[PDB]
Amino acid sequence: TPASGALLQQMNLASQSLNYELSFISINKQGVESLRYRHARLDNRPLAQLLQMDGPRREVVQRGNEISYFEPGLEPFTLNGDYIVDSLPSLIYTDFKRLSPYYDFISVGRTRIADRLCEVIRVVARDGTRYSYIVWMDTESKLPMRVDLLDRDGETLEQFRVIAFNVNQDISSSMQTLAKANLPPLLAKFSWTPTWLPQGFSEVSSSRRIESRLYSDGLFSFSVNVNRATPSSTDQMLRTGRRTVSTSVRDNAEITIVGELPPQTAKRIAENIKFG
Amino acid sequence: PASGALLQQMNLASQSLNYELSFISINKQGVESLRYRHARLDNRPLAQLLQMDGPRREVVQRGNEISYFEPGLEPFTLNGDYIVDSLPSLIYTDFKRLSPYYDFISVGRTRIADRLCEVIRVVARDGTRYSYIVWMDTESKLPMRVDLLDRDGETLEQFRVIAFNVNQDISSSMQTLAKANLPPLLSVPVGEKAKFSWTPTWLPQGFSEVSSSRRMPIESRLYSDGLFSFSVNVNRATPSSTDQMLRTGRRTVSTSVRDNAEITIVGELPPQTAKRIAENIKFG
Amino acid sequence: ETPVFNTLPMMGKASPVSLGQRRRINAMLQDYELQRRLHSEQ
Amino acid sequence: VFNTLPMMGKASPVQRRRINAMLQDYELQRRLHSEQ
Ligand SMILES: [Zn+2]
Ligand SMILES: [Zn+2]
Ligand SMILES: [Zn+2]
Repeated sequence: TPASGALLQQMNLASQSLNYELSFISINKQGVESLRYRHARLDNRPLAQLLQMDGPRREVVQRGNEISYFEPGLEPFTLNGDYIVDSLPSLIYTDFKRLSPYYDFISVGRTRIADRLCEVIRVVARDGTRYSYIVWMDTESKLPMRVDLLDRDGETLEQFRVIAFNVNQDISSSMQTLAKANLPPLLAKFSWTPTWLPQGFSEVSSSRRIESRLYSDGLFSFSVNVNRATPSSTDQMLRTGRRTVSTSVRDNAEITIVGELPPQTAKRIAENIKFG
Repeated sequence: PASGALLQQMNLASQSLNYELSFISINKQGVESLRYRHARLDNRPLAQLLQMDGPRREVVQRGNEISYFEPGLEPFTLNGDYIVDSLPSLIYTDFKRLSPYYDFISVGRTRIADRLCEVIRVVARDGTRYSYIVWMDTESKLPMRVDLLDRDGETLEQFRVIAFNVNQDISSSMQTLAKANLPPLLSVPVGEKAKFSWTPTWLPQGFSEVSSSRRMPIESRLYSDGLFSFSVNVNRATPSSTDQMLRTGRRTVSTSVRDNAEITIVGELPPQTAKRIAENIKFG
Repeated sequence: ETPVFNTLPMMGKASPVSLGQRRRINAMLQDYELQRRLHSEQ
Repeated sequence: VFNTLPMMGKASPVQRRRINAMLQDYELQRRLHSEQ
């Protein structure tokens, strides 16, 4: 169903081009969170706000390639980026063309979500090594109404569900305020190499402060951390929601993989590392 | 305190203002996305509860007529003063009549749905019922969150507004509702004040009978304290009857067998209260 | 079933009210509901 | 399910102290070195 890929590109474009407000909930085993995402474009420049609706008034804003983090009690700062991370699932900001060579876009049909008829699409890596996504996108605005992150064997890890939303060809006023606002201050060859990486993953950065490397396939990302110390340093595996942390020791070396990978997949990477 | 009054205001706002609440209903069955629209036109209420995902289930209210729509079923209308389960019962409660047997206690103010809310608890005085915690908008006075708690502090159900708005004037969608060609009113016996030889000797403080019917004969007696309701059903015990205690979220079902009679309590009550009531029914 | 991820709960708030030893208590359950709505005197 | 405010929300600023450390760096790293 090549339509599937076309539909996903349409959803991406809509998320990038339209002015709109999504009132949604984010669901994981840690609870149900009320959130609000605002997006617009002023003079071909993206404006956006992700606001926590209950409890402390934490918010993340975007303007151009600048991302500001606010949180009462703590102190504001800004980073460079093309979009707010965790304001919408990564699936929305992904470039389906790039991962088309290692991902299958399967149409599941149409169904009603948030009082809208939506196209339902499954995004699965062909090699079966990763979590998969199921998207419910509004057939009219093309915006995502629901997004489920699933484990390789169908276990729902996380849910994004729109409850109310509006599309305005006209720019909000509060977004105009953000348009003029003064945002807070702005803020490598390694030894070993991972012999096995799921199809499509590529290194994007490196660093230290332990030997760490960051990987990403355009949708999911994970870091493979290596340090050679061992107090109680032991073999363990934990999953804080979609985030996995696989730790193992060998050759007097601790191997900690952190990220969006199924436990089995992470473990395999740790073992297939050829030390220098 | 000011609480009791705040609650009357919240209730009044719910029946007076024109508004739309986009909320979720959370319990053990899952998280349901819903929308409730309310308005007044020509001296009568207009309302619509819409199921947002899957089948377009919907309930509409025009004056005292409640119409139900479900894909693949013949619509039908009943009489009622509002759509039950469209909002928690707490919101359709007359706090005045309740004050004699409930305490209204303040927990403070806090933010919900980007609004500053007055946080109030509603708990029976004779500690026999489930309690409520309500978060209401200081400006509009509309409910933003409502938690139904069982007697050990655990949450049975949560009502949570994700988005809403208050309109000074009626939307076009409600305007059409008034003109809507709604399904015919169905007739169902209402007002039976049946006579029974068995009587509930003990009842928590505040309940009263609001119906008595003999609706395989079952003799049902419906009660309500203005917030919670439950029915006391009696039929002749059979060869293989048994004491039972089932719990479906907020609804309890307690079957008590005594003197060849099969007693069953059904409703919004802690299991213990339901049983104590069942073993205090005097037959003959 | 992790109640949390189920978006279409059994017997949602907008479900139509049914008119008409376990199945006997399933009938005592929906009769309680039918009653609640036939007697909502707010 | 009834937990209104999940710890580590979506709008939060970017022996069991070794992992929680590599966890916070992962979050910063996918934001500093994000993509597009
Ligand atoms: Zn309990
Ligand atoms: Zn409409
Ligand atoms: Zn009545």
